[PDB]
Amino acid sequence: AMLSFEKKYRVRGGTLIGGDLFDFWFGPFYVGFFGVTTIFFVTLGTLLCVWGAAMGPTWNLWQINIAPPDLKYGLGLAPLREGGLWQIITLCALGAFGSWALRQAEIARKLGMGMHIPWAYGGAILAYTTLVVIRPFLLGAWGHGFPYGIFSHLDWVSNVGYQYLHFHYNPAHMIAVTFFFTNCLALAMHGSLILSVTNPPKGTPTGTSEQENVFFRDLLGYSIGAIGIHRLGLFLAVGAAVWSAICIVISGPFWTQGWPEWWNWWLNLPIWK
Amino acid sequence: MHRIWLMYDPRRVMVALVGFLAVLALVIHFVLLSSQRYSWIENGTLGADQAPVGASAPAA
Amino acid sequence: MHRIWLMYDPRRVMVALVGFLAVLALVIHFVLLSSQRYSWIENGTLGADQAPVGASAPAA
Amino acid sequence: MHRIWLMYDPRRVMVALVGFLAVLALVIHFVLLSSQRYSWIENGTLGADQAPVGASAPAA
Amino acid sequence: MHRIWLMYDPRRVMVALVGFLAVLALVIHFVLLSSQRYSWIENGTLGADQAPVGASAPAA
Amino acid sequence: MHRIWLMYDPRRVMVALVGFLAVLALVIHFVLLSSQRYSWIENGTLGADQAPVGASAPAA
Amino acid sequence: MHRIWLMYDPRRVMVALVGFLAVLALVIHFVLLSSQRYSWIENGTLGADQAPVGASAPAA
Amino acid sequence: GMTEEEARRFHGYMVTGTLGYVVVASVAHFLAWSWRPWF
Amino acid sequence: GMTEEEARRFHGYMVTGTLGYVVVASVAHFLAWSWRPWF
Amino acid sequence: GMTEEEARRFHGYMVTGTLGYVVVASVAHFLAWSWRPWF
Amino acid sequence: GMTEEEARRFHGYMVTGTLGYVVVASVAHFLAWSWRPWF
Amino acid sequence: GMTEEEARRFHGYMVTGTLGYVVVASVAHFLAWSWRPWF
Amino acid sequence: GMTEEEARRFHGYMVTGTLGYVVVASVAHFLAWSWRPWF
Amino acid sequence: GMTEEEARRFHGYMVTGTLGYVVVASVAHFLAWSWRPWF
Amino acid sequence: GMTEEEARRFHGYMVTGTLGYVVVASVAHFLAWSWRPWF
Amino acid sequence: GMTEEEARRFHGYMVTGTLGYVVVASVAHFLAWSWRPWF
Amino acid sequence: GGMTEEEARRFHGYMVTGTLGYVVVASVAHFLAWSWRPWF
Amino acid sequence: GMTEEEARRFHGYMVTGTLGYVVVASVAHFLAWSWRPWF
Amino acid sequence: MMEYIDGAQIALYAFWLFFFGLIIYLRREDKREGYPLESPQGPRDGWPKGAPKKTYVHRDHG
Amino acid sequence: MHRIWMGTDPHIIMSALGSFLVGAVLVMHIWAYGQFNWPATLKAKYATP
Amino acid sequence: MHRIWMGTDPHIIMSALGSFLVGAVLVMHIWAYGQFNWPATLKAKYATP
Amino acid sequence: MHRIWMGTDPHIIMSALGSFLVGAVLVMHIWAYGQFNWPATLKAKYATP
Amino acid sequence: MHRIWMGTDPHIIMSALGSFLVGAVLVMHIWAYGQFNWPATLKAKYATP
Ligand SMILES: CCCCCCCCCCCCCC(=O)OC[C@H](COP(=O)(O)OCC(O)COP(=O)(O)OC[C@@H](COC(=O)CCCCCCCCCCCCC)OC(=O)CCCCCCCCCCCCC)OC(=O)CCCCCCCCCCCCC
Ligand SMILES: CCCCCCCCCCCCCC(=O)OC[C@H](COP(=O)(O)OCC(O)COP(=O)(O)OC[C@@H](COC(=O)CCCCCCCCCCCCC)OC(=O)CCCCCCCCCCCCC)OC(=O)CCCCCCCCCCCCC
Ligand code: BCL
Ligand SMILES: COC(C)(C)C/C=C/C(C)=C/C=C/C(C=O)=C/C=C/C(C)=C/C=C/C=C(C)/C=C/C=C(\C)CC/C=C(C)/C=C/C=C(\C)C(=O)O
Ligand SMILES: COC(C)(C)C/C=C/C(C)=C/C=C/C(C=O)=C/C=C/C(C)=C/C=C/C=C(C)/C=C/C=C(\C)CC/C=C(C)/C=C/C=C(\C)C(=O)O
Ligand SMILES: COC(C)(C)C/C=C/C(C)=C/C=C/C(C=O)=C/C=C/C(C)=C/C=C/C=C(C)/C=C/C=C(\C)CC/C=C(C)/C=C/C=C(\C)C(=O)O
Ligand SMILES: COC(C)(C)C/C=C/C(C)=C/C=C/C(C=O)=C/C=C/C(C)=C/C=C/C=C(C)/C=C/C=C(\C)CC/C=C(C)/C=C/C=C(\C)C(=O)O
Ligand SMILES: COC(C)(C)C/C=C/C(C)=C/C=C/C(C=O)=C/C=C/C(C)=C/C=C/C=C(C)/C=C/C=C(\C)CC/C=C(C)/C=C/C=C(\C)C(=O)O
Ligand SMILES: COC(C)(C)C/C=C/C(C)=C/C=C/C(C=O)=C/C=C/C(C)=C/C=C/C=C(C)/C=C/C=C(\C)CC/C=C(C)/C=C/C=C(\C)C(=O)O
Ligand SMILES: COC(C)(C)C/C=C/C(C)=C/C=C/C(C=O)=C/C=C/C(C)=C/C=C/C=C(C)/C=C/C=C(\C)CC/C=C(C)/C=C/C=C(\C)C(=O)O
Ligand SMILES: CCCCCCCCCCCCO[C@@H]1O[C@H](CO)[C@@H](O[C@H]2O[C@H](CO)[C@@H](O)[C@H](O)[C@H]2O)[C@H](O)[C@H]1O
Ligand SMILES: CCCCCCCCCCCCO[C@@H]1O[C@H](CO)[C@@H](O[C@H]2O[C@H](CO)[C@@H](O)[C@H](O)[C@H]2O)[C@H](O)[C@H]1O
Repeated sequence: AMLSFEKKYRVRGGTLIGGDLFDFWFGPFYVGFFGVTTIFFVTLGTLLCVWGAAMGPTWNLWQINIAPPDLKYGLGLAPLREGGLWQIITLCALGAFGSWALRQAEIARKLGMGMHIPWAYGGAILAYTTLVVIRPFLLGAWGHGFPYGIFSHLDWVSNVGYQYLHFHYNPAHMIAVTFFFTNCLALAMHGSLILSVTNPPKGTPTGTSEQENVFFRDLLGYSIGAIGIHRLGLFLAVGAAVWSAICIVISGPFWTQGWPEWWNWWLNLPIWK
Repeated sequence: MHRIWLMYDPRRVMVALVGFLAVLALVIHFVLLSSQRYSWIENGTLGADQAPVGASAPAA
Repeated sequence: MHRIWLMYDPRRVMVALVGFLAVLALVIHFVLLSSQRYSWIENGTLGADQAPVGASAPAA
Repeated sequence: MHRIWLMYDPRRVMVALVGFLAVLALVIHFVLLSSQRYSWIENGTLGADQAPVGASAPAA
Repeated sequence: MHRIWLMYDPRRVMVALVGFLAVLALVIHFVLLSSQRYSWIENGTLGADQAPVGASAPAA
Repeated sequence: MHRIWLMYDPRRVMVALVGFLAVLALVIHFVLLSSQRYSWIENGTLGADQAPVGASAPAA
Repeated sequence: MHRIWLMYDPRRVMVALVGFLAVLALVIHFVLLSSQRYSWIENGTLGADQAPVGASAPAA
Repeated sequence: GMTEEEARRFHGYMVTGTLGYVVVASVAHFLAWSWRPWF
Repeated sequence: GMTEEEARRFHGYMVTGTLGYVVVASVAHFLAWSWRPWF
Repeated sequence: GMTEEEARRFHGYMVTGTLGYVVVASVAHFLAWSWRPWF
Repeated sequence: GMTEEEARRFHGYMVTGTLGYVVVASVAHFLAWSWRPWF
Repeated sequence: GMTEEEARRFHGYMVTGTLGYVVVASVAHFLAWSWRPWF
Repeated sequence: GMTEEEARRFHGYMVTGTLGYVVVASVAHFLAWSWRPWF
Repeated sequence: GMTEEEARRFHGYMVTGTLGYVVVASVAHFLAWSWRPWF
Repeated sequence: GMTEEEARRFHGYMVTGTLGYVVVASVAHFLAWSWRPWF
Repeated sequence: GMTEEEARRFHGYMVTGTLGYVVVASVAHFLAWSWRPWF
Repeated sequence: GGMTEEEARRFHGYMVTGTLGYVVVASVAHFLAWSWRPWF
Repeated sequence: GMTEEEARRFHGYMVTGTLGYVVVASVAHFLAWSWRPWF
Repeated sequence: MMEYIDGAQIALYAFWLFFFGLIIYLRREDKREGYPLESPQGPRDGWPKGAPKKTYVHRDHG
Repeated sequence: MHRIWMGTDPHIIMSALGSFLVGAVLVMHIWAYGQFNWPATLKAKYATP
Repeated sequence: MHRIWMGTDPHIIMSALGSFLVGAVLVMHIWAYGQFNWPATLKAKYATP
Repeated sequence: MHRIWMGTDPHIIMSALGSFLVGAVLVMHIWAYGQFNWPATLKAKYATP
Repeated sequence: MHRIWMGTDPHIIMSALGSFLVGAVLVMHIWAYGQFNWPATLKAKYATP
């Protein structure tokens, strides 16, 4: 099925790889070559996750836990029942996420859109790749990755934080948190403003960009304007993921002590040492 | 009975059916393979008298 | 009662009914398979006298 | 009484009602199944005087 | 009194009323179900002389 | 005094009044239900001389 | 004195006053209810000679 | 909205439903009271 | 939207179906009570 | 908006409803006081 | 939409499918019951 | 906005409302003082 | 969409294929049962 | 609602029914008193 | 709804049905009383 | 609301019903006083 | 919609007949049950 | 609101009702004094 | 005296019922444009059925 | 006295009155069973030891 | 005295009075049951020892 | 008296009446089976020592 | 009396009545088997020690 205006947009062309070969739709979905590789990796990864659940102690969704190998295996593939399965699933994940971003690029090219969406998603892929590839590689063992399990990965997050005694004191983490919180505030204001001009109280005329601009300017003192708020929301949301990648990659590979004692440089500035 | 295919496009039903049957079969095989009694890759050569059985209620 | 098919498109109702029954059946089977008494893949071969029973109120 | 069906569309009310009864029934069954006294899948075969009962007022 | 239906659309009021009553009933039931005195699923059969009572003594 | 209603839309006043009274009624009931003396669900059957009381100024 | 209502719209001032009085009253009740001497929901029935009094100068 | 006629006849059912509801609730409370008094 | 005669025809099905459902549920409580009374 | 004579009619209902509510609440406090006096 | 003769015709199959389904479920429950009763 | 005579009419009710409120508060304070003095 | 003649032709393949699949599955359960019965 | 003619006729049945109900109840209380006096 | 002609005719069967029901129950109670007298 | 003419009929019955209520209440108290004097 | 007066007339006669037969057979069954295992 | 003519009638009844209430309360106090003197 | 049922669990299912209600509402709002869908078998609505297309009152002059 | 029914719907009255009487009767029986020790004496007459 | 009724609806009058009478009578009876020890003496008369 | 039926659909009347009877009769039988100790005495006759 | 069937379809009537009888008869049999100790006495005849 198609939207009432959709058919004239369903042209050939805009692919990166494969040409006409996969240039077709399946229901709502665009396929393409990277659609085919997406489904391959998604399917292989998901079934290996189900296999991980089957050989683990429970089918309880919250408790399934496919763990990485012991650190002793270093950068090798471990035995599959001893964490090698987590490694194969990680390759499927990297393939699925990369295929998704390239399929987004093919869709955007077909619609004559800018490449903003694929690159914005690249921010999230960077954080995932930091957690399971880059940081474990810098530490010299794949066993530093997080386990695949809805709550067991939260146990990993807890323990990694307390490896540095007081992870709130990590300076890149403070920035990352500030971006996440500021993003959520900005999203609530942008949503509210557009809705409040487009859905005014009954019997009021539809609002305008001028009213939105005036109100916003009483909130922050300055006008952000229409393109400015979308630049800001993109800067905040993607910057949050980039600073997250920074805050975790410096924890271990570069800083090994507790995070509170990193702040010793501030106490010893020569003006007040 | 055949008028069901006037109501539904058979070309769509066969997609839905194959999808459903594929997932269902994978579910049932993985459920059995996770069991103790039917973990046939490790224990399939055991005779039915030798295969695991879950715990009884104790009598008292 | 056939005019329920004039209130509602039967093509839509049947997809919703098939969806509902599939989810319900899987829920009930997974509830039973999680139980002790009806963990039938492990203990299905036990007699009805041998199957687990949940504990009673203790006598005074 | 029937003029309610002019204020509300019976197509919407009937689907709202089905959804409400579905949710309510599932809530009551799962609340009972989680109790001790009415966990019928484990303990349904117990007689009424054998079934669990919550503790009395304390006595001293 | 009926001017209330001229100030407010009865269609809007009826939804708010049923919403209020449904929430209020569910709140009161689960508050009682969470109590010791009125946890009727486990202890409904006890009879009023041996149903729990909250602690008396202001002193002594 | 009635000219106060020329300033305020009565259609708004009633909503604000009901909102205020509902929140106030709920607050006071939960304040009491949090207390020792007026936890009526658990201890409502105690007589007035057996209900809890707060600590007096010391003299012992 | 009435000309203050020419400078300030009474439909604003009345609402501001009612809000101010509501929050002030709520604060003072909350301060008293939190105190030892005036926690009237628990200790209201104590006589004035029995109600708590805060300390003293330790003047030997 | 609706006429004063419509509003006034709607009010008759609304009052009658309310009365019916209070009646069932009152019996429910007296059953609950005789089962397990709260005062 | 319905004419009043359509609303009246619907109403009688809706009432009958409700009362039918309540009758079946009444038997279900009769059975459940016979197996394990909650009071 | 609202006219002078509507505002008057509304006021009479509003006053009656307010004082009626306070009378019911007064009886509720009389019952509460008889059950467990707070002073 | 449907014509009422089509609605009449479809209902007959729907009832028969519902009956056939309930029958198979009834045998399934009686097999389950005789294997391992739940009351 | 109000006229001066419209304001001067409102002022009469405002003063009476304020006096009534202060009177009720005074009786409340005197009850409270007789129950448990704060000085 | 399809002609009713085309619906009849497809129904023939569809019923036959469905039953053939169920026949193969019934033999698979015969073999599985013979190897390790679940009741 | 009812005209006076409907009301006048309705009232005769309403009064008769109320009388009949009280007559039956008076027998019931006579029998009840004979069985277990309550004063 | 029903005309008076229907209502008058419906009433006759409704009374007849009720009296049949009360008569059957009267025999039921007479048998029950002879079997296990409850006073 | 009501004319004075409607009000004058209604007042006649209202007084009569109030008086009758007091008379029955007076008998009820005389019986109660005979049974358990409260002063 | 539904039975006319004369369809209802035909239906009722069979409905009465079926009910009577069912009650008759159940009466026989209860006499056999009573003589087999009396319940009062 | 109430005219000067209406106010004159209303006053006479308000005075009558107040005096009646005071008379009944005078009997109540005389009875109370004879039962339990308070000075 | 219910051991398994506790207030945090009760609250969580209260939220789930609201949240699944909210997703339905949002998916109705999402269909005010582009629906009903075109299909070789005629129009399709998806589920839930969409809310109707809004018409917007423009500022009368300025 | 009949003029009070004027303007009402006779079905509304019979619904209200019917509702009240079912409620009142049910309450009076639930109360009466507590006070009169019946059917408790009936149950004790036929209870098995 | 009858002119007090003129602005009213007689069904509101009987509704309000009826609600007051129901309320007052119930309060009076439940109070009176507390003070007079009836039906408690009735219950004690037929109670099983 | 028959004039009370005029506004009504007789199928609604028969549905409401029949449903009331099914409810009332089921309650009365549960209640009676408890008070009269039957079928409990019946079950005690035909039981295996 | 036949007029009660007017405006009803014979098939909905027989569907509902047949559904009722199936339900009622199964309830009565399962109940009766519990009271009369049959088929339990039949089983005990042919059971193996
Ligand atoms: C539990 C945690 C609580 C924790 C406590 C949390 C409390 C939080 C409260 C937040 C309430 C927000 C409500 C709101 O914003 O409304 C918009 C309006 C601004 O809009 P506006 O357009 O400029 O308003 C003026 C006017 O044009 C509005 O007209 P409108 O037609 O829209 O109607 C709105 C009015 C309706 O009118 C009235 O209610 C006044 C009627 C006066 C009648 C007087 C009696 C005379 C007749 C006699 C018979 C009369 C018969 C009745 O309603 C409103 O919307 C506001 C209602 C009052 C809000 C009270 C807020 C306090 C609530 C406390 C709740 C405590 C808990 C129960 O502004 C306000 O109402 C201001 C609210 C009051 C703020 C006061 C400042 C606080 C200072 C605190 C200092 C404390 C230390 C000293
Ligand atoms: C954690 C907190 C935050 C968590 C935050 C999570 C937010 C999730 C929001 C998005 C969820 C909805 C996605 C969606 O609408 O997809 C379109 C599809 C179809 O409707 P349509 O698009 O309007 O119409 C097209 C269709 O009618 C005809 O299209 P065509 O002929 O071309 O293609 C064939 C059909 C076949 O239909 C399907 O395959 C539908 C299968 C949908 C399964 C997934 C449901 C997930 C529900 C999640 C909510 C919740 C469920 C409990 O159409 C299609 O092929 C459409 C493919 C759509 C693929 C969507 C995949 C979304 C997966 C999301 C998984 C999320 C996991 C969290 O919609 C549906 O099938 C129905 C969805 C109804 C909304 C969910 C409301 C659930 C409320 C609770 C249950 C209500 C029971 C009555
Ligand atoms: C248009 C048809 C009417 C109707 C007309 C009748 C008639 C006529 C009779 C009953 C009777 C009864 N009805 Mg009714 N009844 C209706 C709807 C209901 C509903 C409901 C949820 O809507 C319920 C719970 C009942 C309940 C009852 C029982 C108390 C009783 C017998 C069992 C029965 O009906 O089983 C559930 C079955 C159904 C709901 C199907 C419809 C009724 C069936 C077809 C009645 C067949 C038996 C009847 C005795 C045959 C008449 C000829 C006899 C020789 C006298 N009816 C519909 C709306 N009902 C009988 C009675 O009063 O016994 C004391 C009776 O004579
Ligand atoms: C933990 O303990 C805590 C919780 C803290 C303790 C404290 C609790 C508190 C404070 C509780 C407060 C409760 C409260 C306060 O007021 C509760 C108020 C309850 C109320 C008012 C209930 C009202 C119910 C009314 C009903 C059901 C009406 C039904 C009407 C029907 C069916 C008819 C509809 C119309 C029809 C059919 C005709 C259409 C005709 C049309 C269209 C036409 O004719 O045109
Ligand atoms: C915690 O609690 C827990 C543990 C979970 C426990 C509690 C569980 C609960 C609450 C369960 C509730 C269950 C329930 C409640 O209602 C269940 C209700 C179930 C229902 C209604 C099932 C109905 C099934 C009907 C079927 C299968 C019909 C099939 C029809 C077919 C095949 C024919 C189709 C038509 C054709 C072929 C003709 C085309 C002609 C055409 C087009 C023409 O002619 O044009
Ligand atoms: C930490 O310290 C802690 C512990 C907290 C201790 C310290 C506490 C402190 C510092 C407290 C300070 C308190 C204070 C300071 O000022 C308190 C000041 C209080 C005041 C001013 C109260 C005033 C109340 C006035 C009222 C209620 C008026 C009502 C008016 C009414 C009803 C009439 C409305 C108009 C009508 C009807 C006419 C319409 C006609 C119209 C429209 C027409 O005619 O047109
Ligand atoms: C234990 O402790 C506590 C609880 C405290 C103890 C205290 C308890 C107390 C205080 C009890 C008080 C009870 C009470 C009063 O006060 C009780 C009052 C009861 C009453 C009023 C009963 C009245 C019954 C009337 C009936 C059955 C009428 C039936 C009429 C029929 C069948 C005719 C139908 C046809 C009509 C009408 C019109 C046809 C014509 C038409 C349509 C036309 O012609 O158009
Ligand atoms: C704990 O101890 C504490 C509690 C502290 C102790 C203290 C308790 C106190 C202080 C109690 C005070 C109680 C009290 C007073 O103060 C109680 C007052 C009671 C009163 C007033 C009762 C009045 C009853 C009146 C009745 C029944 C009227 C019936 C009228 C009927 C039927 C006719 C209706 C109208 C018709 C027919 C005309 C139709 C229209 C027509 C013709 C037309 O329109 O034309
Ligand atoms: C254990 O404890 C508890 C559970 C408490 C104990 C139990 C207690 C109770 C209270 C039980 C109650 C049971 C009961 C009632 O009260 C039971 C009532 C049973 C009834 C009503 C049975 C009726 C059966 C009727 C039958 C079989 C009719 C068949 C008719 C046929 C075949 C003809 C079909 C139509 C034709 C041929 C015409 C077509 C013409 C057409 C179309 C044309 O001409 O156009
Ligand atoms: C314990 O310690 C502390 C508490 C400290 C101790 C101290 C306590 C103190 C200080 C108490 C003071 C009490 C007091 C005063 O001082 C109390 C004052 C009481 C008074 C005044 C009572 C008055 C009652 C009046 C009544 C009942 C009137 C009824 C009127 C009726 C029926 C007629 C209605 C109108 C009509 C017919 C006209 C319509 C015509 C119209 C419209 C027309 O004609 O147009
Ligand atoms: C255990 C199950 C108990 C019964 C379950 C409830 C369903 C009973 C259905 C069979 C009994 C007859 O039920 C009755 O059917 C008729 C039509 O046939 C419905 O009648 C409906 O359609 C007819 C026209 O056909 C209209 O005139 C009528 O106003 C309308 O209500 C009734 O509303 C319903 O009361
Ligand atoms: C809507 C229809 C169905 C509603 C079903 C919901 C329950 C309604 C119950 C109302 C009647 C209660 O009836 C009451 O049942 C109890 C069940 O313990 C009987 O109790 C007695 O008999 C039962 C029989 O098994 C014994 O187990 C029990 O020890 C004994 O006390 C009471 O003597 C009877 O008074």
